[PDB]
Amino acid sequence: QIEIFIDGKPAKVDDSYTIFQACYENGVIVPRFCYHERLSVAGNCRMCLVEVENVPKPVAACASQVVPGMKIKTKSEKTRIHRGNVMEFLLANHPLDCPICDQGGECDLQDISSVYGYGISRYNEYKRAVEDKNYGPLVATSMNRCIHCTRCVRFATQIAGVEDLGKTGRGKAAEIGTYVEKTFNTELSGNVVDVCPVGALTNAPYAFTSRPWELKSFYTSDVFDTLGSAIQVDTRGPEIMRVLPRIHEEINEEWISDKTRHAFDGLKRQRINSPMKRSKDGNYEDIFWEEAIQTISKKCLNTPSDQIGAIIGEFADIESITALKDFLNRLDVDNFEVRQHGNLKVSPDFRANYLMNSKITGVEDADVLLLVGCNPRYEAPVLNARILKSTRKNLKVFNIGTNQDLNYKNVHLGNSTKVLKEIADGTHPFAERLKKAKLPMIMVGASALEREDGAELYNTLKVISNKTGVISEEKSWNGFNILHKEMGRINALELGINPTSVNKNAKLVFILGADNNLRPEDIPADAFVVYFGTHGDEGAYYADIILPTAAYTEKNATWVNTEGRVQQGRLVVMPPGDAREDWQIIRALSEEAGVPLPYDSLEELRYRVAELAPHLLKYDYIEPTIFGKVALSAQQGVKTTLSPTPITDYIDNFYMTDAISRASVTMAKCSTAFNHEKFSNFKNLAK
Amino acid sequence: LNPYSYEALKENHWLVSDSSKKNSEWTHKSNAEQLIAKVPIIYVDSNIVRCIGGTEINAGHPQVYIQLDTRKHGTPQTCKYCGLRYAKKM
Amino acid sequence: MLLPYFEIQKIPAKIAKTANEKILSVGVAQKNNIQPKTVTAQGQIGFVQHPQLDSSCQYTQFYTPQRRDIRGRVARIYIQDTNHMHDTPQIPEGYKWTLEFERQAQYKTPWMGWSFNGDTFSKRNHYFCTLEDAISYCKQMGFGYEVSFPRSRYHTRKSYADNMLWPGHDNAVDEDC
Amino acid sequence: RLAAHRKNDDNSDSVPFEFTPENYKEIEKILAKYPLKQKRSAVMPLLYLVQEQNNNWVPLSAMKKIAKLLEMPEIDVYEVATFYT
Amino acid sequence: LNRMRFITAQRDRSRAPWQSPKGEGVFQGKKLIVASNSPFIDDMSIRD
Amino acid sequence: LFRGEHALRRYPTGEERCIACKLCQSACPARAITIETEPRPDGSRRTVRYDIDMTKCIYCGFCQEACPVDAIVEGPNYEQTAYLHEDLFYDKYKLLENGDKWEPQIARNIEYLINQPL
Amino acid sequence: SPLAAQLAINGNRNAVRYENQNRTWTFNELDAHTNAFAYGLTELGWKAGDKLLLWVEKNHTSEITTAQVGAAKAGVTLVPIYAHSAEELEKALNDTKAKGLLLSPNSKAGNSKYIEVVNKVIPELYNTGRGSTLKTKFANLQHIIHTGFYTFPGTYKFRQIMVYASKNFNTLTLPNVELNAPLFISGNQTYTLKDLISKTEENRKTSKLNDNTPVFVTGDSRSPLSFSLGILNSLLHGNYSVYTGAQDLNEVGQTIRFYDNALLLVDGDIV
Amino acid sequence: SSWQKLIGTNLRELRFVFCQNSQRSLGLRNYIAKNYWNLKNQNPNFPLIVRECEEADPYIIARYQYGVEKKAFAANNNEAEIENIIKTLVEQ
Ligand code: SF4
Ligand code: SF4
Ligand code: SF4
Ligand code: SF4
Ligand code: FES
Ligand SMILES: [Zn+2]
Repeated sequence: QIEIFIDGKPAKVDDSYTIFQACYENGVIVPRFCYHERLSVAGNCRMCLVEVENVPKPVAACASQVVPGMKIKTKSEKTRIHRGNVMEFLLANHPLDCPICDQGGECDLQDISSVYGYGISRYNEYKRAVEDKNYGPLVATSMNRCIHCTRCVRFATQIAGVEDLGKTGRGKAAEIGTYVEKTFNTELSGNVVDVCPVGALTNAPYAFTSRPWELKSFYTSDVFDTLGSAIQVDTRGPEIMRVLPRIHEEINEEWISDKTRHAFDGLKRQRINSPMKRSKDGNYEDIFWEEAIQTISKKCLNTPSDQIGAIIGEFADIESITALKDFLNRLDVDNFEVRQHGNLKVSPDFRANYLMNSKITGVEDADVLLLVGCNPRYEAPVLNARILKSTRKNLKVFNIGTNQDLNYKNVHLGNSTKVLKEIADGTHPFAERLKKAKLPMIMVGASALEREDGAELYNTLKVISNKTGVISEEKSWNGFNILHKEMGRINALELGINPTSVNKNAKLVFILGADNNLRPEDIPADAFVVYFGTHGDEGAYYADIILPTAAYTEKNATWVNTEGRVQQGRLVVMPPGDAREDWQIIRALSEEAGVPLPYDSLEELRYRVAELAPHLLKYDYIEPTIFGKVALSAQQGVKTTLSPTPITDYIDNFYMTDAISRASVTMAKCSTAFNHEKFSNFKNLAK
Repeated sequence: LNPYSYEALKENHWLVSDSSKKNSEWTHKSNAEQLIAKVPIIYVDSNIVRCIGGTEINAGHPQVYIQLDTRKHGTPQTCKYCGLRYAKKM
Repeated sequence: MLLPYFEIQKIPAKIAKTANEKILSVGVAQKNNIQPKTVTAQGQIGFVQHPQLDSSCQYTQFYTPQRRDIRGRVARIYIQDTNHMHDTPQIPEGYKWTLEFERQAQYKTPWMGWSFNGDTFSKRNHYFCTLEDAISYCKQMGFGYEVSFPRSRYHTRKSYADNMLWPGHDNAVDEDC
Repeated sequence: RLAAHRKNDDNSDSVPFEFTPENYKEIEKILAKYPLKQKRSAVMPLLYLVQEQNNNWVPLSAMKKIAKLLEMPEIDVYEVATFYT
Repeated sequence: LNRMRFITAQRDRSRAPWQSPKGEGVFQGKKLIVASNSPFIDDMSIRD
Repeated sequence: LFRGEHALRRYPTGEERCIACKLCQSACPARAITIETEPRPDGSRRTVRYDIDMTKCIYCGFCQEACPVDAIVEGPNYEQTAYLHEDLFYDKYKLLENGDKWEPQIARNIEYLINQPL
Repeated sequence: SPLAAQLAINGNRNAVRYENQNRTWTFNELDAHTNAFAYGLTELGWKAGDKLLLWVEKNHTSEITTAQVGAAKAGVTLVPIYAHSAEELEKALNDTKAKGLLLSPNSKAGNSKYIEVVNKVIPELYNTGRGSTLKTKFANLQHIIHTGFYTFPGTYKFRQIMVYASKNFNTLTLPNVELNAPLFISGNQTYTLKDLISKTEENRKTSKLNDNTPVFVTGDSRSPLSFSLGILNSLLHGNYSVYTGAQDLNEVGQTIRFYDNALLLVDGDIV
Repeated sequence: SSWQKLIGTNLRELRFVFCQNSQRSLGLRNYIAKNYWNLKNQNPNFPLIVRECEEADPYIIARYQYGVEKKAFAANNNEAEIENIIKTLVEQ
């Protein structure tokens, strides 16, 4: 705690601050190009130079600590001269590219020049020219605009964990990038664009299409991965133009994965825009809403209760599942699955059963992490970056299952389920390794829990946790975590739907937008299928009736995070064509079926939700639970027999994991450009 | 060659190509692509060339500088304002 | 200004009057119980509140013979900071609260492919210096509100000396393989 | 000189490189000259060794081999070999 | 007279409808079998 | 300097001068210019839509001053009287043919105007 | 073990180069990868005497070589097969009574891919439950491992059967490399490690090889002669091996022009 | 004791909603923390949903066939009266 002076006003800061940090906290804005709040401190540019008395040379605000009693004069003429000189040197070799540069209208170079520069040039010689490089279909390069700020190199090294970028050469002829012709293939690759202050690196799908001033922005959350990444959607009229990350510091920090950023263009094609009916020969005809609802209502009134089933889709929100559950309960139906295998063997009795009890930030708190059938590099790239940051700070990672090329170091305990049995039964060194750890943490992927012995694996994991001390009241620590793969499954668990209640033979199936893991043998050949959906890749080919619905960006809904956080997805554009809201369709069908539901707007539906579970009305919040040890208690006499089969992951192609991503053009381009290069049957022993 | 193949996309800035160049009279409402393709490559002696798109300043486009010292010798480069293409002489 | 009256900060409880809400009276009571009693800029839990079409909503000018759709709408109140594309804009953001209304109809008329709004309202956003001002405006004009609270980047220790650290003794053996 | 890798048929990835046993003894001596955790400090000497045994120039494959030997990224070897004239 | 080509393209810029199967088709149980409409090549299923 | 009917110009090679920078769209006080851009398959950035509502335009010339490649201009023509309101919805075909018809006079005038500072 | 001889001294030297995959390994990398393969087989209850059929095309040079050395380390017998129809594959499975089958799914056999032929021969693979053992008409068949990219029910990927064992926390063991253990059944003749080593040294003496001449193996590398003069020769003596499977002689010549006195093998036959 | 051995064919779900720390939900919280596994073992398939919120009132919601619900207020109820309330709820 020391006293400094900024433009004559005394202020109190901490002795560990830099001048830039003190100025920003005191409301003073200092121009900068190379400093970033999350990367290491570099002082290559000199735009943050300020003037301090008794110090002859200008001092870089970002790379200099504060001194007790010092005075910073950011409004003196000397500071103006320093900024003008630095801006002049920066613009001496910059190309006249603003009309063709995608950074125009949001370039920090432009704004800083306008506000702080001299305002005119005197350089009258040839500028340097740099040949462009090819980094892939996601990043476009125009290297005449680079100012050698090292932000991309520092981001790649310290955040992405990849070591492909650098600075080769010397003097003015030095160049930023890879030495050889190599693509910048990685998850979180597009993030580097947001880091680069100039148009040197640009969003290749978002090439030439838009300008910053003709866009309207909305705040929402992502559903492509079970981490509810906070995102900003920029649109122009009825067209969504781009997706950017936001700041949360508890989710995704500042960063989003490439699927979150780019797979939104799968909403522009393969869309279902009107209700349809399929004939016996397979012909599809567009019909009215009234006719479709009347047909389904007749089927509901005629079909026996035991022959009715449902499938819950990957992108199913709380309101839709509440509506369907209430309607089928009114119809005396308690089965919400018809698929024989692939069901999660987790009881929805307690919230701690199926949630991330240590939250996303828990990777920073734990010292030993054990992945069981989990591949964070593909299932949660931002969580993978967080784990990498933590492993740089004394976090040890062990893995049971398929060995993966994580950008950090992990110890392979084994491949099959025999390692887990050895750990649970003792006589394995990892039991003592867990016992000596301060805060042990176990992350089991949801995929490993749809094994035919998923319940036995769950019981074995509970036994291991209770024996080692992953769950302990003395430490007030709950290290048991499940990394889910579908948002709809999380919402169904939160509402209280048992995933293991399966109708063996159903003659009337409501498919609420489920396309993954769908095979023709699951649905009987003599059944009646009603598919609620937005895309026509799968499920729409099983359906006698197809009802168009609204995507996640086309409705106001509530989504539960994989750590238990309740979030609002907000309407950005109305659903195309004749599509309708899921709960509105279900309510209309219930009214036409003689069992109307007691809600007519979103407010009354949320009142019903509050009747079911109040915690779903608290947004951007996680409700604490005090039943962790009761829920995860190692029960006596429960089966713990595991098949001698290796534990694998569920993702082959990262860029295409669902209908929206499958209907995307940039995802197909990324697949074509990166799948052959990223595929390997051997471990990269360098990392 | 398939315009959707890996090689064609990679050597076309990851865009679907059009050798006939006749899709642009509908998509872009003009035949400028054909006309600019009718102009041959200009061979320059030095390693860098300056383009202004005309005989004088303000008649054309802002001064731009194009590098001709490429990783592969003699690879032509295109001005990003005007469609003219240049290559280093031999 | 961003950081600065009790009634404006008070969130009224819901009273069920519709038959549907009379059916779900337990849910209404639970929502009244769990929702925050008062709203302040220091809150962390966002919330949705219905419009209060009592005597207090008399100051609206948007209830005309041709317009019966503006009053009773639910706005969104949040802070919109500078995006992740630049750091030093000439006009900075994040110094005010934004009240926003969701779109109601957007299409393209076919004669020239021209973008058209089916609802002239909600085209632009409304800006207030304080959250209390936005909530007071909503209460005056008979609007409900979805209040969400800002998320800010944490403070961290930065120094150039962190770039040059001793790796340690060569004898530091890692027993974790 | 160009601060990038020129496309050359005789300087591709298929071009083989391997240190001689005498150069391997020199390599172990050089690594003995430096601390255990600072093997990358031997990048500059080893480069000379390459330039000794391959006609006064350093091929790309030799730089990849050096990167593998010193347990350092190839990009750092690229930067070191390009920085110094 | 060719107004529909312009209208359809403007509609398809932001919402391209899914082409429904027409006429008699091939059935495997209840699923209807058609060829994919992707112009991109799934090279990882033909590569080796 | 007379501000008449709008036109889109070309380089002497026949290439479009307009690079879809959207400066003219934001410069318009009447919001009469609508632009949409896609990358042309050869890679250059060009407009897929460039239209001006001539019933919204105030004929102020702010757009031709904003253009940095002299692509959009106001020509000398004033005899543009139309019988239908739809004849005044100018699309890219109309502006391009206006430029291709009025190019000599526009070139002469712009040549003199350019030489004036010199 | 003899196969670790080059590991004893100068394990940093380059051992093998896969030209078709642009992959170069040192002796340490090759040893680690083959150890991972052996450990992965051992974890799945593979003992001495188990048979592993190989139905793999030429482009998977590294996979084949790693499988061969891992089979040598783990004590399981390797048996290559050459099938072009469902009947041939069924006959091979019946004759060998193999416990596993390592294959490349995208390879062509007539008009159908390898994975399609496998599913035709074994109709139980499609309906096999997730994480459950195989229940086929074949007695000892337990594992279908493929080198491909996607996931097929009832089968496992090649990378999912690799256990990169650690210095600590390792509870497995690897049996000693026995010289008399069978390793290769091609053309109704059995081949153990001792016979392969003898063939290696005899061909070295006849063709005038030493520790300096590289060896270019092209085409199919499953032949015992290719194994003897390739990776086995590299492990025994330190010669450089270059695998150029599924490349025509023009590309092979363009690669071999960089080497001096290279000995070229085509489909296990000296050219 | 015999009431909890078998769940009636009309009962479909027993949902418990209460508070984490309020003295109002003290009895129901303690009852759930002590007798959950006793009911779960005898009915391994029957759902027993437990949800808690910061200020929620204690409720024991019983759901029957055809979507019939019967919600009972369980505030300031000790172990015996919670037992009796649940017994009566599972009795109709
Ligand atoms: S990066 Fe682009 S917009 Fe920014 S000043 Fe440079 S050329 Fe102009
Ligand atoms: S390409 Fe851009 S972000 Fe990267 S170092 Fe250059 S100026 Fe900085
Ligand atoms: S101002 Fe000129 S260069 Fe820019 S979008 Fe308009 S016509 Fe094109
Ligand atoms: S002359 Fe003025 S009003 Fe007319 S289009 Fe140009 S900028 Fe708009
Ligand atoms: S911002 Fe301080 S030197 Fe770059
Ligand atoms: Zn030019």
